[PDB]
Amino acid sequence: HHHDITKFVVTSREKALLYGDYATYRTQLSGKLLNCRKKLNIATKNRGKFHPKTAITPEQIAENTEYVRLQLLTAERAWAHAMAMKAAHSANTKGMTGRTRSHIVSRLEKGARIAEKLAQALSDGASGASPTDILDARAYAALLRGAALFEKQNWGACLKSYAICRIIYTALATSSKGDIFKELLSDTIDPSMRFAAYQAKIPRTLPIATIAHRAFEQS
Amino acid sequence: HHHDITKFVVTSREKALLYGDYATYRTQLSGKLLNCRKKLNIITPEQIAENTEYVRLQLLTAERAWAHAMAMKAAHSAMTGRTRSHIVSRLEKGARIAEKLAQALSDGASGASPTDILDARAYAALLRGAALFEKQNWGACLKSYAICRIIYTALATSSKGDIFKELLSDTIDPSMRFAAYQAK
Amino acid sequence: HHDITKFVVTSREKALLYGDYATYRTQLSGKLLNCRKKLNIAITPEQIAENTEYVRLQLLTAERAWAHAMAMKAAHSANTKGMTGRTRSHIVSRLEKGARIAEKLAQALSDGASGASPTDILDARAYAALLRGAALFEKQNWGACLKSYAICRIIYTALATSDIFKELLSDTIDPSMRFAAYQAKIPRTLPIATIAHRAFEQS
Amino acid sequence: HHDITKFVVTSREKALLYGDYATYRTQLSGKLLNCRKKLNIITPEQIAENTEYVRLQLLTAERAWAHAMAMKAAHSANGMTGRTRSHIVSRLEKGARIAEKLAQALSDGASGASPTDILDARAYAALLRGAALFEKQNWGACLKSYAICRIIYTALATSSKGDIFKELLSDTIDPSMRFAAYQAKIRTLPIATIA
Repeated sequence: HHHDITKFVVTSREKALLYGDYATYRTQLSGKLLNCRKKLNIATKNRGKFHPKTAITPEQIAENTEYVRLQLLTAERAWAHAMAMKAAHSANTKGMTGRTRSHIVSRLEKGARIAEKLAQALSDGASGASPTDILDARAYAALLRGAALFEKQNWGACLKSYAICRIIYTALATSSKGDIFKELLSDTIDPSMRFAAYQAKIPRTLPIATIAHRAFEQS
Repeated sequence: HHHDITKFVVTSREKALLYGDYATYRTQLSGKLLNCRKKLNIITPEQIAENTEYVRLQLLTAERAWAHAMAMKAAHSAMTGRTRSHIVSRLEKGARIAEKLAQALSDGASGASPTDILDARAYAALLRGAALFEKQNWGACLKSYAICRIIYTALATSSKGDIFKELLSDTIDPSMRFAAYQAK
Repeated sequence: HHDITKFVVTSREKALLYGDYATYRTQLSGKLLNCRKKLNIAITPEQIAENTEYVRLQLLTAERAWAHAMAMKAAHSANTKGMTGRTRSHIVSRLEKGARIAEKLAQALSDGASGASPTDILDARAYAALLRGAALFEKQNWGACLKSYAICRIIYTALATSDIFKELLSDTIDPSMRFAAYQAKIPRTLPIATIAHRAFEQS
Repeated sequence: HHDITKFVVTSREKALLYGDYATYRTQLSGKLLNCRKKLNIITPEQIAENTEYVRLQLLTAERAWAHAMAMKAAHSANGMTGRTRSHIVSRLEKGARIAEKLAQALSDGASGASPTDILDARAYAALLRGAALFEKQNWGACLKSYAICRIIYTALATSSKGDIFKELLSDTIDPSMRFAAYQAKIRTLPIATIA
């Protein structure tokens, strides 16, 4: 009926982080990914290569929504792996090798690619997806792509992605009061953007009248 | 169901400028606007939930402001600063009206879908960019056109929107490139 | 005339090019000592009218308090452990001392028949706001720190257009206000259209 | 010394003493005439050359201001139509632009202007801009402009220990900012229904 993509994603993250961490999530996801492939009668150990595994199609999404679930779990697992390494090196990057950063970025970029293909399949080909689902998918894809460029420290490009998902999410929140979308905007999108904008020195011109009015507002 | 704000606007403009101009468009809008008030027997999210016509009332008004500014702008293609100011006042009027519609469609339990919420928001940014561009405030105008250009391109891909493309080609892109150029 | 910030910015650029805050504090103490003998050893407007060294005395004193805080911070920055709250507190105390001295110099410069130029009265106030921002910034009171930096940024940008004020704005004041504003979450409302436009223009 | 805010605040006290914005507007057109005559046979070099170029710009901004104030006064008997509000705002914006362009010229292009002039010009332009946004009912934008001039004027107060700036803050800037802040304040009318 409704794919509820980011609701599915935020839920899983919330599930694993209740009594656990990113290491926990990743395990949980690996189990669910496994059960998912069996339901779709898809190989768990790739050894009858009659086709290129993993190319999602609009007709397959329409046929079975589990094909969407497969993609989310796949993308979310790379995210977990990336967040887990980042967590290990939670002491300043000086602990963390430029190598580890590369692997962290690889994971996220992979998760982005998977989510991006999911959004594109959902969008055009009469997947049966509602316009809300198409927008939702795309925000999620923008979200992961934002995380990837943010970790690569490519501040401008990352701001482009986050701007797309924030705009869409702000709309989706407001339609639902987004008790899940507001948390996602509030806890992830907004803080990332503020940081990246700071790093990028965006805006170039210091808003000094804003600052003057607000600074003096406290008194 | 969808309000289809920009579709309506883009549609009304094509039709009205086919054998007429911005001045004829403005008059036609006042006629349609009058009928609209009668239906409403005379904006808040609850009013929008009750009757879709309140939304139409708001679009016609914004477009009329826009129509008027385009008409003076066309008339004075050589302009005096008082005249330029008047053109700007009206575009700003349209933006203010469209921006209020975007806010009412968004926050409340208007029943407005997220597509309509985005659409209203893009339209408001469109009018606002137009006002700032006429005001020659290039930097500010680039911010508004950036927003709606993001939204419209997003809405095109999601909703089967070969309708935004004219609006991009003839209004958004040239303004952005021109305004950005002027800001060096 | 009095050249307050001109004097101070001069000293900082020179000593930190070929040294650090520890050397600066030392170099200052040499200058402070020489200054006191000429002065026969709370500032008053009349003393300033009498001799410009009373003003120089205040600069050296304020600047020395400042160098002390930085050298302290620099020394415990390279100790790998986060410095003790005791150590953070001393650093702020030292800055607040420099601010208090600078503020009192400005106040003395303002009301009394000090003989001070209008430009000089302004320069002193900016300098006092600068040291005060520095103190509040170190104290992590971002909002309070911003009021102060606002005052001196406004004043200093006027003094620039009339090559060192520009450096002072560029290298110390602007980057400090961006940080304090980030930390303070000012503006409250995220500038999404400004960001959206600039993100695509840059790439 | 250009003494801009001083010149302006002085001119307003006088013309409004037993007169109004309409008389002021006429008088300014009178002054504007005398000024144009002298300079016939804005840029920083023009300001360096002759101080009257500054006077020409001031009179013009003040004339834009007086005009808006006159239209506003006519309607002080009662809700003003949006159409009229719009026209008032155009004149105020025109004055702000002139005042702002004056400030930009005074700063950079070696106009010869002292730092006190530069600040004063910056405050005055901000005063006019604040006036406009206040009338356009954009309360937030208006609070930012008035905040600038609140800071500048307090610094300039310290420069003279209260000639006119303490008053100007007391009589105009503070009251407007309190007012404008109220307008932005957005409460629920009392009701029995369950939250």
